[PDB]
Amino acid sequence: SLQLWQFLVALLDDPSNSHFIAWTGRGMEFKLIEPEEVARRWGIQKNRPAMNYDKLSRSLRYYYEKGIMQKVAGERYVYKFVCDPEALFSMAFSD
DNA sequence: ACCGGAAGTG
DNA sequence: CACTTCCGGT
Repeated sequence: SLQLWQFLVALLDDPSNSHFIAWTGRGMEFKLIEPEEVARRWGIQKNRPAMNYDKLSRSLRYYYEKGIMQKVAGERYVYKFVCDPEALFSMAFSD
C-alpha cells in the first residue's frame, strides 16, 4: 500500500541503488540514472508487470498538479521535490 | 525526452 | 483519490 513518491524516497535513501536512482545533491533534486529499472521495480511493487518509464513519468507528472514535485528542466531524468507548506501537508495525509 | 487529456481501475 | 493506460502532440 505505497505511494510512488514514498517508493522513490525509500529507493533514493540507501546508496545500494546508486546505479539506477540517486539524489543530485542540488537540494531535493534526484535523477533516475536507469529509468526502466526504477519502472521495473515500481511494477513488481504494485504487481503491474506492464510498467515502463512512460507510465511511471505520467504519475510523476500528476505530482506537478499536487504540488509534491516538479521537473528539473534541462537535465534528463532529473526531478525535484517541492519544499513548501502546501507539499508538506500533501505528503502528511492520504484518502 | 517530455507534456497533458481523457477514460478506466483498485 | 492515486495512479495506469494509452494515446496524440511538440
